[PDB]
Amino acid sequence: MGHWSQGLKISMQDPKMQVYKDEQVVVIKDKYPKARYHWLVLPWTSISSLKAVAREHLELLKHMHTVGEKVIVDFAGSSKLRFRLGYHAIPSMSHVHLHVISQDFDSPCLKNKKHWNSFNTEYFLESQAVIEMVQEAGRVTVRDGMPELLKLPLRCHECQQLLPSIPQLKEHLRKHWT
DNA sequence: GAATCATAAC
Ligand SMILES: [Zn+2]
Repeated sequence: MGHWSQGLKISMQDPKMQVYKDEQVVVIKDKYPKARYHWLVLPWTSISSLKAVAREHLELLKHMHTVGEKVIVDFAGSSKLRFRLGYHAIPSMSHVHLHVISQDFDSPCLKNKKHWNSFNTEYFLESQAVIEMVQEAGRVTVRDGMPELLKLPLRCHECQQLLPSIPQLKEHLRKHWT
């Protein structure tokens, strides 16, 4: 350990970082949030990747989903913000993590095309879809072509308009806040 | 000049 890819693991242990906790999972704030509200849900049981998912994890997934929603209500109930819950198709960090993220995407840590695409393309597998996928197939189906999705031209998730750069995309999103 | 991209990080 000490390796950056182990980061999350260390952070889940730290009580200070623990936003929520129960016998199955733990919820922490994303250290480099891509929105005003960005949490990660992590299971205590070590699971490497989604490629290692079978029906025995089904309930756990559902739990993770549930907890996610609860976090919203508990820490963003006063918020009018839309939320999405899902996983990245190809994760960089070890240990599976559910993204719970507000759809404002108002954050200085959202810096490049890869970030934006990671949250606003098929690369972002919604939790619900994943859950049904396991229920129906007992396995997670990942369509090929994921890395390329990260290179697609910037497009607003709100008005579906094309944008030429991150600064411009941000300036554009600013006005959707109202 | 500004933003993006490519690559290393000892
Ligand atoms: Zn828009």
